[PDB]
Amino acid sequence: CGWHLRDTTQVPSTMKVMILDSGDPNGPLSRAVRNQLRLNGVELLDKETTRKDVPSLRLGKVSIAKDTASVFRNGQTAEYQMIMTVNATVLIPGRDIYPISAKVFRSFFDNPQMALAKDNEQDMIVKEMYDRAAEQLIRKLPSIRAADIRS
Amino acid sequence: EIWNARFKVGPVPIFYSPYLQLPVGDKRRSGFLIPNAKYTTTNYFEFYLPYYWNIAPNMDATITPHYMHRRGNIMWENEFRYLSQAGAGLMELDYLPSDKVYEDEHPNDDSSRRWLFYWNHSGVMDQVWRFNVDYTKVSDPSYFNDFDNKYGSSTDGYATQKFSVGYAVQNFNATVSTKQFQVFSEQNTSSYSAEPQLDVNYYQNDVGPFDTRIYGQAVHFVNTRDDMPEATRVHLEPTINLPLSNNWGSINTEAKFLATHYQQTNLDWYNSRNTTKLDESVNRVMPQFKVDGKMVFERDMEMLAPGYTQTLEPRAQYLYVPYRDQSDIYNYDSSLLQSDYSGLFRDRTYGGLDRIASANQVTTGVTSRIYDDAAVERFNISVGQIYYFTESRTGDDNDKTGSLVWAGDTYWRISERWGLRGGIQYDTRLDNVATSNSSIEYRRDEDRLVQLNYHYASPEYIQATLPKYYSTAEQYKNGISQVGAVASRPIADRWSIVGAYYYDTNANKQADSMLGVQYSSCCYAIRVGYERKLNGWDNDKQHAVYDNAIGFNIELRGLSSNYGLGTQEMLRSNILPYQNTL
Amino acid sequence: LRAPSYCTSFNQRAQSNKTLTINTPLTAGSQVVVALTRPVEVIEVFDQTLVIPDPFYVTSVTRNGNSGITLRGDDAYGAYSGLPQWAGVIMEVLAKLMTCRYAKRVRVNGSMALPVSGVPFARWDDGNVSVGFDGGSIIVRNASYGGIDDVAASVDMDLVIFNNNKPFVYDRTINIGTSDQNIGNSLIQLSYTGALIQNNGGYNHVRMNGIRMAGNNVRVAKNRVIGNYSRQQFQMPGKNIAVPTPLLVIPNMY
Repeated sequence: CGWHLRDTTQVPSTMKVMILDSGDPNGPLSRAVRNQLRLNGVELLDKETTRKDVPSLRLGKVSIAKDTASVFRNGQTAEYQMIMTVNATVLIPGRDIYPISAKVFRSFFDNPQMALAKDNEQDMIVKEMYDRAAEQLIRKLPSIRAADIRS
Repeated sequence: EIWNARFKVGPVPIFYSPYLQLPVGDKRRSGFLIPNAKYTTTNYFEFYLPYYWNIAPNMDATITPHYMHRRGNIMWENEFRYLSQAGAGLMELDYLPSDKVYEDEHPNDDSSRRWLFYWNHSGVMDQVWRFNVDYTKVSDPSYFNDFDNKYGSSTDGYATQKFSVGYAVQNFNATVSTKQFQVFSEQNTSSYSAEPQLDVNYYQNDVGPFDTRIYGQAVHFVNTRDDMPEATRVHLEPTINLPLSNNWGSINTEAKFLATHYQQTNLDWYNSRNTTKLDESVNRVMPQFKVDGKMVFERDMEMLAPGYTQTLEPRAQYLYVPYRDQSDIYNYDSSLLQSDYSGLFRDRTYGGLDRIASANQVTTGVTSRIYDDAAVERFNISVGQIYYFTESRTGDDNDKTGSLVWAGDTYWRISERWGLRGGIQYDTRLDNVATSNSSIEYRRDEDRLVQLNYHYASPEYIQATLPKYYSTAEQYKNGISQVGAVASRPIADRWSIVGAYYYDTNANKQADSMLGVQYSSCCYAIRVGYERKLNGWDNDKQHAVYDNAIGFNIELRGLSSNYGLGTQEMLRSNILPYQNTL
Repeated sequence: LRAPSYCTSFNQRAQSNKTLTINTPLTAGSQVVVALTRPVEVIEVFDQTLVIPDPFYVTSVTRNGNSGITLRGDDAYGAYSGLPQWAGVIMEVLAKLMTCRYAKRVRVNGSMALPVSGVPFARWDDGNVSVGFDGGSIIVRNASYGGIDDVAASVDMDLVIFNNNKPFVYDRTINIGTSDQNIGNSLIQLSYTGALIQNNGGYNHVRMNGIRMAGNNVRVAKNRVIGNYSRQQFQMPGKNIAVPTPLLVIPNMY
């Protein structure tokens, strides 16, 4: 029983204040990342701010893939497998960039529904997928701080 | 028992997006492109003769006379891409002057013209306003089934015409849109459309210690049939939360109010044939209280590999929603949501606004992770459950208290090439596993990979979630129990062999089988494929029907690009495409 | 040769789930004969925002005993519930009697309304058409056309209609099916004989079933189209149903 409360912080003190930059600042992934960073105490900054001494989180391309995972006894699709990948780069001022990525998996049955109901279900699934991708992206920040020290 | 063949020869298919991306090196200058060809055991010989026209730096067009032997005519595919001050869009118009198969298959129709018009648009005026158009129209209800149109969107078999205008800033969003269907007299499918729909969002945080978010929506539902009900729904949803965080833990308390107003008409055919009458005016008002908490512990794992750190992350959540009868509100857009471990903490049971189930429950979960000396996560396992203090009743619906469902997850990153994944949904009050899936994969590069699969779904779960006629049909009721295996290997330096085999252990019959070989050169590529798969039922002796397909493909590349050996393109050719999983 | 006496005729929805009860006085020691004219009814059931067609057909006819009869039915998939509409005529083998109030050779062109209300009997010879009876009209379709269109056809038939001139006399009953059954020089009762759901043209094609008489052999053939539902929304297992209820056969003495 060597357990103890987490002494180290989630977002390293070098990244307590940082700039969030993306191709669509009003998009869903950007909103999810902004929400996740706020709950961790990170104070967001404007892209064109006057401070050239803070790390920059640059969100990249997002890919979503949906494919059949299993079939019924007549070959009809039973379940779908949904994978979203998110790429990002963290630019530490003075040092080199550090690429990170997130991959999210989601499996569900193909429930026959009306078009509106199916659209709402898919939208909810994709929104939760973005939330989990942002959560994954946040957890890679401590690995970047460790790699920066090695340099 | 049924065999098919395919023979395709043509240039490597390159795509250039539906929206023009400014004149780049005069695009490619006017002129013919490399024609394609195709022969099939069903549709016989087909020929394409594309022609590219460079009308202007911002406007180009493509004319592709497609000759189909079975229909005995040429269908002209015209494509238009433009870029004006408003924005960029695409126009497509396919036209078959006369169809020979259509005359025999559909004697009632007087003319056999087949055409399809598709218009797309997009434009960001200034830097906030956004306009979108998605227009589709077809001549006959059987156009989408007959032809594999390159462009065109069909929803429930209907061609949809959708327009939308949106305004978006950092905190305020506003969007108004309308969608319509092209309904023919030979189609009886029921579908609802929003004509129009308005969405408004507003986020304002740092209001003292709280955060604030407003959401509203007004929508009008119209069905494709004259006997289904119509309604006008107005929704408002103010939210306010108090997020508190620490170095080791965090707790978030949120209060939300839901207010919805309905105005239902055309309530005669439904009311006559049903015991529960739909009310003309319905007002639904419910508050919502949610408390979420999380803590994190950590430990220096020294008895195992040194320098590693193990964490423990308990999580609990309490949700409360009052019960209000919703039997007088027809279900326009609301379906039950399937859940996984991450879905145990969701605060919604149905996807939509028509049905909002009550909730008096507490969710609990534990997640443990292992980090190496580089603070890179390698392993994580999660377990969770939901405890119901009171049955979740949605007014109508169809023991329901206590720990009913459990969920799990696992992801082990053994090495840079090995990976292992899991997942389970154990259901109490039956003492059986509802769903489960696992996978282990080794992958050196894009051409060397081996994978194993397993997917399970109990009959009880299928009966509980899927429609009612699923539990009685012999092709649905038995559930899912399937084992798969995917392999690939690049023999020599110009060859590539892939294969896949999927087996259904419940019926002791295979479900899919694939074998492909491709020989890649610096000027051309030849690919041969084979696949045996389930392709329907029999309804006489109640056995499945298999299909065998052989594919021969020749590609003319002639561009000295990267031009990989062919793997990752053949692997995604069967009815169960490969996914990375690593 | 039996000469049943007319008792009552009914056309109404079932009171309970797949259960219709008709109450009329009956005499002990009498063979009750039920001539169903509308034994099938396709009902659109609702399943979590899904309008699904479902044929409801009569399965058994039970005599309550000197008080009436009850008809019990079932649906194609046996998973849904509803109240179907069934019609027919109740007759007893032991005072008013049915008589031949129409007898002519006509040419039905796709659909013909009944000249006089009653129970129709007919015989024809075309082997490419199927004849049904929705309740008020005779429906003739092309049974050799395998498509999603409502293709009509024409046939020449000897139509006899009974209601309440010679008395209605019947000799034998037949259970129609997928195999040919000879009936000789006799007329057969007209009605739908089931329903059909099949995968046709990317649609859940739903059709009614009629009667195909070629030479002197009768069996089940497809009939008028009920509707087409896209498989892009939901896919239904194929069903081909022939009702187990018998069809009256009368001699060609009219």
